Amino acid sequence: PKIHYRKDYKPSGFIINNVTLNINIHDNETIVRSVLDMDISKHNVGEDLVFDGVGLKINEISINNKKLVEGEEYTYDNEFLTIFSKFVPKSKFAFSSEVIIHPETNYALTGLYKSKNIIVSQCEATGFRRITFFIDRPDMMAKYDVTVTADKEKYPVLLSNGDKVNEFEIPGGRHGARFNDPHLKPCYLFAVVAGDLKHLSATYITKYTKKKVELYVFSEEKYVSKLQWALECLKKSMAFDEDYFGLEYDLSRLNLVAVSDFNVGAMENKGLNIFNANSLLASKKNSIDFSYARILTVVGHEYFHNYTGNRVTLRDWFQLTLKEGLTVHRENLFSEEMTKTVTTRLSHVDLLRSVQFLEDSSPLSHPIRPESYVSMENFYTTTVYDKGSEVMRMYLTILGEEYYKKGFDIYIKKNDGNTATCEDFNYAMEQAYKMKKADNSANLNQYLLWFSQSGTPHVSFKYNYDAEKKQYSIHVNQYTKPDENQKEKKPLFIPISVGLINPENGKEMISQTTLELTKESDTFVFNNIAVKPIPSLFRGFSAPVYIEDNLTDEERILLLKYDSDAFVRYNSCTNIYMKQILMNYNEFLKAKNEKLESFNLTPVNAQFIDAIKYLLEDPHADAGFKSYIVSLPQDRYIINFVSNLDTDVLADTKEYIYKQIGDKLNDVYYKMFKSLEAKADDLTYFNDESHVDFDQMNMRTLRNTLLSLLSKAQYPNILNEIIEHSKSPYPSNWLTSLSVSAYFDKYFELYDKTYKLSKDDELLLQEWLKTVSRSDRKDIYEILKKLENEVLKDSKNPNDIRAVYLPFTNNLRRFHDISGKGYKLIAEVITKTDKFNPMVATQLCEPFKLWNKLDTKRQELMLNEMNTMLQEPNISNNLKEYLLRLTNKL
Ligand SMILES: Cc1cccc(CNC(=O)N[C@@H](CC(C)C)C(=O)NO)c1C
Ligand SMILES: [Mg+2]
Ligand SMILES: [Mg+2]
Ligand SMILES: [Mg+2]
Ligand SMILES: [Zn+2]
Repeated sequence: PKIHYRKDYKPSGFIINNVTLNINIHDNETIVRSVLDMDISKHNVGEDLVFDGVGLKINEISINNKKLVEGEEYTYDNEFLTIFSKFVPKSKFAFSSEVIIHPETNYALTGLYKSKNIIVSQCEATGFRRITFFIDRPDMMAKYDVTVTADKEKYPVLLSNGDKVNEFEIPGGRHGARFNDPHLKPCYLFAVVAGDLKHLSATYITKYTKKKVELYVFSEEKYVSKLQWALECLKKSMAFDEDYFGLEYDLSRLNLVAVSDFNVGAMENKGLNIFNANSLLASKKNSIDFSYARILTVVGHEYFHNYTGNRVTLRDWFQLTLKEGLTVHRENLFSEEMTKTVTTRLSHVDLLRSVQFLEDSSPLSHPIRPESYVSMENFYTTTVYDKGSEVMRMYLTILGEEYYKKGFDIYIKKNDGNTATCEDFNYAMEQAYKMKKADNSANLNQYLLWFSQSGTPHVSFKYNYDAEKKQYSIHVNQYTKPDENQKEKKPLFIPISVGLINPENGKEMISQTTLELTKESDTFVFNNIAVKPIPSLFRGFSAPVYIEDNLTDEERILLLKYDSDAFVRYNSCTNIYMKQILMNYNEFLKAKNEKLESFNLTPVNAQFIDAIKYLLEDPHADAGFKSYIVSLPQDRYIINFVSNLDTDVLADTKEYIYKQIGDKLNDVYYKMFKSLEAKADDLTYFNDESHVDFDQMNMRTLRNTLLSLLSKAQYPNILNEIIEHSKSPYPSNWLTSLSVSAYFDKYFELYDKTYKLSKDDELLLQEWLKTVSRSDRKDIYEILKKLENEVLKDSKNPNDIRAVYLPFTNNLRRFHDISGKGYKLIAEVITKTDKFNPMVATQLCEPFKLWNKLDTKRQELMLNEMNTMLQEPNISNNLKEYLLRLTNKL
């Protein structure tokens, strides 16, 4: 279809200086009256004036109070309004339009829409054009004066960006409010909300200027008591940006608003952040533990955009990673500091190495700054976001904390109030880098390849120790696989954070150092290394790469036990698991294909199993860490290492491994499950929505992981423990009782009990839906059909749709049924959903991303469903672009 290219970027021939809106909300229509105070830029060459405007019903068009007429001075085709150049003035002018739109039937949740009884907007990326005409792109920065009117009884709270400057009554039971947002902004940061909303509020005093900021968080009345953690997390985010970056908030007021129907997590509209209710609302008796982490990171992320996205914005959409990667990095820094648990960093690594590495070896592979797009919407990707953040975090690793803060400050100062590009950020970091090296010839020109080159680098190692010289060498190689974006791949600037562990006593042998690999290969030599070390490589996960440590399992075990760095310990464990998984996978696959009547499996390493026991029995070791060591790598991590994957054979492989370990450790697992109870489920802070003990949350996580293992093993009398756990007041515990009960006939009683506990809270019923959807059940397909008919019905709430289907698609055995019925079922949902919400339909395609990694029968089934979906008449441009790229047609 229509393809935009990065190299084709040109500034506009026009400038929009001021936007003055009247948004008049009525029962069956919203009327939008808009004045744009415009001018011609220095780049103008007498061209037609072309506005974006999608699905708008025009009442009137004028320029300087002169009415323009369809077919004579303009054309409109439901996408673009063209004003012929003859009637475009040559100096300052006022463009006026009035259009009609229909929030009430906008089920796509982009533009102006209705979520339950709340009228709300979503404008990023290209939603403003669905409200009114605009040059709808992020370099068209302007100031906004916004009046909203509505029925007073139905819509008493009216909000738009900035200072509320007047409130007034209107005949017929209506009323209005006017806002002035003094900060120049692109139109994707416009927002408006109208509803019967309740709030909590507080005053925050900024650290340096002592500015008073009123903080408001809003929801529908039913869930006002679920707003407190959000408000606290906002106070935390504000203090962190002050403390780490020196950044203060810059309006007198900041509103956060929860709505039930939202396509993603939240949105950074200036002074008016709008959230999926699942990422703003919690209470301890009606939310699982993970809701608290999600709210903290999502509130954080939107707050951090106030500088990284708002005060410094994007020149064009190809720069998305500049705000999202950098904001993800700020959010992860925030989250690591607020949680103070090593699991937080690990969880970011886990997400990258599963979901993002898969994307990066898929036909969807792109660099973090793409070269082209059809729907910009399809480039809000784990690549742009999570690889983006790892790339932004490497600057911190390379520079250190003080020179990182210096380079960041150069960036944010220089480009304040303006657009920026990835080059501008690298330029700023390069200034810091020269200062740190004390050499004005040092440069970061090689660093740009992190923005332009797709694919995951493979970093491999060889070691040599000379005992006479006490000298140790690490020889390092990097390789990125050629792909459709580059047929030849260049070496990157890869920072390798390293230590060296003495295997005799388990201690540190050097001060930690960062090796700067800039070539295809290099050898780093260390002197005064008193015995042969074991290397601790890529500490903290210091670059976004496949690590081939070339260590034995014996050396990996010593790192798991004695290394200081949590990532290296975890990764060493991960590698032991992977070696075992690939070996047994190959054993089962050969036996299956050869139709063998007998064959052998390589047992799980017995010293590894002893090391897992020793960690678990250590009462001073971290409980979150322990939950990571007893869990195999995720399926989407594993698939990155297998071509032609038989999912059945993998499910058999994983079961054998877990069985082998549990045959040794179940008694330890049980004993720990019981000993952890007192501290794990202690009710300190249970009534305090302003404080969360993350260490204690990790103890519950560990208890629940162990309970799953023991349930699946049918450990004696474990059902009793399951029934007791179902009575815990923590929903994390009592929903776990449901999933782990899948292995017993009590499942359907716990299904009904947990349903009853869940059904009167919108968000809790959604967590119940996911718990059911991921239940390890033989009858999962009949359970899905029960969810559809009894609970989902014909809901258009993306949270409901996502809750029912996505966890099921991670069921390795059932979703990949060799019949293809899983693939068919999800395809039908995608196509159904695409007729009203193209964005959500494409999110539901995620399970197909690995199609060309599967065995050839499963490839064929997925491929047939994808081509079928592509044959759907009126398929959205979103879904079509996605499926065309995914099936190697584009
Ligand atoms: C396809 C799609 C669907 C919904 C929303 C958008 C605009 N994106 C947006 O607000 N992105 C979030 C990311 C989400 C996972 C929450 C963001 O970074 N907000 O700051 C897009 C582009
Ligand atoms: Mg319309
Ligand atoms: Mg996150
Ligand atoms: Mg609902
Ligand atoms: Zn963001």
